[PDB]
Amino acid sequence: ELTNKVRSEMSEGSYSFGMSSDIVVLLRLYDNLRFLYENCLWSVSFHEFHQYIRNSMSLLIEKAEYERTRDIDELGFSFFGKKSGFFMEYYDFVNISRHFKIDDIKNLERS
Amino acid sequence: ELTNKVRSEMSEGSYSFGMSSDIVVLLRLYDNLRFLYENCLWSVSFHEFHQYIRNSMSLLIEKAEYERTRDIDELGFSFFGKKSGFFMEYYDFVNISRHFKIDDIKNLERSCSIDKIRFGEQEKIEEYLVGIAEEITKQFSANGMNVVFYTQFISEAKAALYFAKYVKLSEEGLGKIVKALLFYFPERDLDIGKRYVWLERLTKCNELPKSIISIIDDFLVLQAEKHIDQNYSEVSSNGLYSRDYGALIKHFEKNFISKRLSEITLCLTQDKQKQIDFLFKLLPLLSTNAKSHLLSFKSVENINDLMNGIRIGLIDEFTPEHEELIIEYLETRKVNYIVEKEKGIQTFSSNDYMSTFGIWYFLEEINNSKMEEFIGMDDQYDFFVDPENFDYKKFIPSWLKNYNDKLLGKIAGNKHMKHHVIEVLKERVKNSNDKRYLEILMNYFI
Amino acid sequence: NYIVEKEKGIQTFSSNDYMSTFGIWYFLEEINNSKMEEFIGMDDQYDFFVDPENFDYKKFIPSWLKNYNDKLLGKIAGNKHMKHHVIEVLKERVKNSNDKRYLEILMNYFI
Repeated sequence: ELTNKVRSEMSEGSYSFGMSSDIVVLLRLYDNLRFLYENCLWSVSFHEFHQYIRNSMSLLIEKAEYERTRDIDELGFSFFGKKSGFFMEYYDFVNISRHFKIDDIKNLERS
Repeated sequence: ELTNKVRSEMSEGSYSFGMSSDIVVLLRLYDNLRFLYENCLWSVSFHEFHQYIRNSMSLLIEKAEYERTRDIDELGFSFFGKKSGFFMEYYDFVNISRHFKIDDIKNLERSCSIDKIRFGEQEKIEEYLVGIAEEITKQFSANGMNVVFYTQFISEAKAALYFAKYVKLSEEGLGKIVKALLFYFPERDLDIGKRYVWLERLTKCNELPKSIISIIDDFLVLQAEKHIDQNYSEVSSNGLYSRDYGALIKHFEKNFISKRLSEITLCLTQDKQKQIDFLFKLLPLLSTNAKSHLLSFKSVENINDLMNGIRIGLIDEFTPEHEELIIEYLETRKVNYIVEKEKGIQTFSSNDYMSTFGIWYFLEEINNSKMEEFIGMDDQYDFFVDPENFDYKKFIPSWLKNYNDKLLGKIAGNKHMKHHVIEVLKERVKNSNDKRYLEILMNYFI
Repeated sequence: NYIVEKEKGIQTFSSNDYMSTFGIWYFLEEINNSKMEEFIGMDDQYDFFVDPENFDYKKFIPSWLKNYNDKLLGKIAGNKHMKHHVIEVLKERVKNSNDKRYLEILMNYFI
């Protein structure tokens, strides 16, 4: 539900405010990872969880790339000046290393 | 499993032997629909089923697009030669029309090019569309509206008529569809501006011979009759107003010459003040003798209002008396400008009529050496009159957003603006994500 | 050998198919023997670099544009035959694909 809208917004130039789509996706993904790893369930090794992590992280990175060169309008500069692209900290790097294959990372470099 | 395992696998490029995942998804969806409808369960009207069908039918088209767009190969020719075009049958069309909102179809059209996939079983699609038109006619021709049915039917009708341009339609069948789209659709759920968008949408792949021309003429006549009142008007959200309708007519024949509208406009006299404005919208029609007789009536001569008359298209030529009046306007502007430069003040007209003069005279609509004498007041004016000595550092790129197609072609045809504007647009593309600038650069300048 | 192979109907895509690289240094005018004209029709790239006048551009695959250097790209843009056709090919691909490389080649050199 959240990717398509965001992608459409990426074409429309419409701005996001408050708890945008990317924040909700990141929070839900971190909640799932922390739950599964803390309670020590082996389902972390299944393939569908890897795919879910892949798609969430790819959507976040694609949003960050658009935020890098988004045209800052008057309202945009007033509210979100001094562009801060999506930081990719320790946990994001660990997730990317764990749940990706080489072709998937190669696609992002193009996209 | 279709988003990386068969989508990133597509970057991987492995060929699935036996049965591929897309066929599994399509056949599972078909089985679910058959079980849910054949056994007559109502759970088919809820939100979850619609969302699932939207996702399942949206991923496949992106799959197909990425396969089309990857590259040239050699291994696939031996196994898959003479590509079996991914055919949307009757059932795919029905599913999309029933379960997709308008914005979802827009999203699909943006992401994956839907115009480059074939459509099969034309006759059944035509029957479905004719049935939808008949049902709309029955619904909105009676005094009793079933609201709970309407809220479910209008989405399907809009989605089908939007998704109707890929399929070739018979002219006799197209007559009913266009009549239902034009006359009986409620104005509440489709404003009069969007109706033109849909009609121009239906006219891309197919043409509309004399019969549909007469249908559009009848609609224009009815709308003209509706404008007798001094309060009834036209409201739109997507810009283009009733004028555009005539445009398509003039795009089709270029010598249409209305008949009923001619008799409607022949008896005008005076004291209308609203209908006359609408009749002057369709100037290039309405028969030569009647054209002269009624356009001679209530003309405009004062230069200040003549400016607003020209900008709306009422006046296009610049007669020697008209040229003298525009020269008077520009000389008053120049006197005020000289006094202002003496004072150091700079005043700009609300409507940039000096810029309008610049554009029209760039199209060579004004002939005078005084225009060369008028060099030095407006940056756009100096840009259009004497680009050879123009200071291109003062140029503002945003002006290019206000230009039209023919003006863009001629501005590309100029011998001076070429390289400087190329450099400016290169900087714009480098430092901005405005897709309009990229489109302008690619279509005309590149 | 290739006269025999076309009779055999075998196209050997050698990893050491330097005959493309012979065409590469010939395109830089490092080879001045006319016998190259006798070897026209053997590989698409060699025909493209040796006799571009009669070469059919429908066989051109855009992926090749990824493997040339700045000197080679500049020289390709230099001659009279290739500019318009390569420009059209780049226009199609930049609209039809998400790769940034084609945009860089189109923007920097051919424009």
